[PDB]
Amino acid sequence: KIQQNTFTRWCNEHLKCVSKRIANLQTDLSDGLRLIALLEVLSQKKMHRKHNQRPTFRQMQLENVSVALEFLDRESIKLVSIDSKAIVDGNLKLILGLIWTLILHYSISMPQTPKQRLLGWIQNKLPQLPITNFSRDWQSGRALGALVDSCAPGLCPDWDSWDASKPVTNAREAMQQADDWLGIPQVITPEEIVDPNVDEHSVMTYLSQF
Repeated sequence: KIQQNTFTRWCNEHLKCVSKRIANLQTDLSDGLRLIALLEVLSQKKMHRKHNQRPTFRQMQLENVSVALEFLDRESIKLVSIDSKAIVDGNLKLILGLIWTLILHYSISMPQTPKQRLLGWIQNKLPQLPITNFSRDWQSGRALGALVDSCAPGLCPDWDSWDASKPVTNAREAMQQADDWLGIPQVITPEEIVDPNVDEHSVMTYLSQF
């Protein structure tokens, strides 16, 4: 559940700049309209072709999603196994992999591989810390404190003496500090990031905002 909530929150952050909001990622992207808004905001370009502004029936929703998927590879963004039907038809899995393809490109591989570049970026801000992964390391919440204090010393000066057993408290403080002072939106919540079962993708979507 966490990966969906996260990708959704992330999406919504970019759709704020156009006054649009996803509630349910399974349905809200199917007429192509919000997908196309999200691409235009991310890419900061406009679409290559005209699209249907009022996709009342299915064929227009397929034309819409196809405008979008032409743009994606007109931008040389490699796409993996996604087709117009996948989205129009509310296929939650290939919809989640679409969003991920976009997060990897625009959020991580745009500002060696992405996972590694981002991992390298973090090891550089935190050289005293043995960061190797995007799930266990962050569970104490203390590496968030260190990362947020690294970005702006004194935001979480005491991260090192933080109680490892109180993860949500640690991560909630580190993440509300980054929010208020670094403008880093909390696309993954504290409770979700320190969850024992969170995926590396959700965590990267968050930390990539640094």
